[PDB]
Amino acid sequence: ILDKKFHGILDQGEGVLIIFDEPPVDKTYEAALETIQNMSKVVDSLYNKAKKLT
Amino acid sequence: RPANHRQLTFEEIAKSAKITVNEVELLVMKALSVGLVKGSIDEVDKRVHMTWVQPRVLDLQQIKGMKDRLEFWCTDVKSMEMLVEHQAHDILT
Amino acid sequence: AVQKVVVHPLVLLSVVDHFNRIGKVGNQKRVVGVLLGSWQKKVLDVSNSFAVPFDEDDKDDSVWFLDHDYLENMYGMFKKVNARERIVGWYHTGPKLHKNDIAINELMKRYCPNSVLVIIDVKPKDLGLPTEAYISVEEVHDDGTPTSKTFEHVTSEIGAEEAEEVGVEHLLRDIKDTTSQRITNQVHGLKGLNSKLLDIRSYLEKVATGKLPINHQIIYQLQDVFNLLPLQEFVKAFYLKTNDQMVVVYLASLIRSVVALHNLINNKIANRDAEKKEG
Amino acid sequence: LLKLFTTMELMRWSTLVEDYGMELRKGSLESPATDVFGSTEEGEKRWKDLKNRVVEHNIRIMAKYYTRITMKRMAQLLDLSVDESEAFLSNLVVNKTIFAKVDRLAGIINFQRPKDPNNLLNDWSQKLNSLMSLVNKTTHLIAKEEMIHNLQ
Repeated sequence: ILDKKFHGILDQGEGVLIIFDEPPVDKTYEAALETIQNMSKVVDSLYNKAKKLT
Repeated sequence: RPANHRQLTFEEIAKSAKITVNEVELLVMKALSVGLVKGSIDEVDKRVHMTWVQPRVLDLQQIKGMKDRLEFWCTDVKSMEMLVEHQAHDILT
Repeated sequence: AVQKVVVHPLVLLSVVDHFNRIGKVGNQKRVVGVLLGSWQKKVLDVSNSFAVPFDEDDKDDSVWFLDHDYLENMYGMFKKVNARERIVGWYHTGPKLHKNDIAINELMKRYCPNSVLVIIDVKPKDLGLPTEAYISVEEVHDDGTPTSKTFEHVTSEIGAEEAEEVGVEHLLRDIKDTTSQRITNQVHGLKGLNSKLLDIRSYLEKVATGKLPINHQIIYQLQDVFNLLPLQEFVKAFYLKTNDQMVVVYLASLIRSVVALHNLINNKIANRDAEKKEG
Repeated sequence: LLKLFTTMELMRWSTLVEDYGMELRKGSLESPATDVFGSTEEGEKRWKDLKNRVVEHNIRIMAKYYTRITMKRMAQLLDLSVDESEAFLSNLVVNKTIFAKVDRLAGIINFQRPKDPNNLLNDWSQKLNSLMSLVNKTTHLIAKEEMIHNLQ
């Protein structure tokens, strides 16, 4: 499981393992990371602003 | 019954349908072969679930008193159309 | 059997001008003429047709006048012009019907194996779509009497086979590419609602003075497709929609915050530029 | 057996054993029986693979009411025992030509379809196509109501 060879939950308190994995979310990953980059770009533009101001 | 609890228990079936618990499954798999009702019958609670059915032939008293669904639909989807449009009224624009 | 034909508004304008004709020549009321078409498939095209000089006596609607020199003869002159849009059917104005439509269409059935009559609209006031087509039908009854031929609603829609809006578009001078949703919403709502009002009044008539078609053949299965959701307890659909609106508000939030930042940055840039670098 | 080609005829296996053991009791054409159940190392093996037939084709046919079904009542509605059903689950599930999901955490699990892990797609299909059927309702409502109103 630690190396993605297996994806799910085992058990000893119940001795019953259960498998599960549904990672892919292009919405969240994609959009959120793009927004992170947008934040970096705005940080960049902040200095253009502070310059043209004074 | 128009109402919900469409995950009906087998109890009315086995009481009024003169059938047993071991034969409600055949009672609705033979109806799957018939093809007028195709329920997703529960079998952890043994509940005979109601899906879409072939309804009746005539209910002339309910052809008259379907107003509580038809005029219900008409004036209430009309009123809520007026309410959606009335909350988005002055973006008529 | 036809699901749609090309309802080309050129034949619409022909119909309209000949309705102006029947109105201005005198008092012949019901506009009736011959519909021409080319059967490509179940789908068809209606771009060319014509009105036939015909009269209907007040009583005995089975009164009609279809000159062979104004139809069969014209067909040959039109055959050298374009054989495609063959004799395909006819039409009548007047909202509901008269008694002759069936006999007329069956007389012309010899010309077109699937001949059509169309209740044509002379005054566009509808909620939706104008004139529709009705082909020969054999639909008698469970009784199955001698086959009635009251031509059923043979659905179709306004086919614009070609653009040709070089002038047509040049006529509108009113609209844009509506980037309108509210228009659609009010129309859809009020149309469903008035339709349902027609329904409830028709059924109150059925209970009161309606005929045996009170629940004729589908009105009960009409209520069954209503019985699609017969509060409907959409609780499964309730938490379904809960996750759906998780998605919806994720869209709204992320995208519109992007929009915020977007206008913010450069609009403020230009703002401050023209603001302080001007003085 | 030709009727068995629908609904699987989830029949008491001994009844079919009668229907196809009296073939050997034919005061008529019986060479069918000997070709089928006059054999031992394969004819009785034919009975065994017939058990295979009944169980696996019942798994096929009963795929509708699932997502709730118990290991015990499985056998109850299987015409075969529970640990018989255990071995049947085992073979059909390592064969896994279908994708079910099961666990003895409860034993109430089923020869399922993908168990509906899907997003709005379900809602999408439902809402869209249903609403479409409803516009179709309207568009023929006008028509057929007019038709029944023709005489009037």
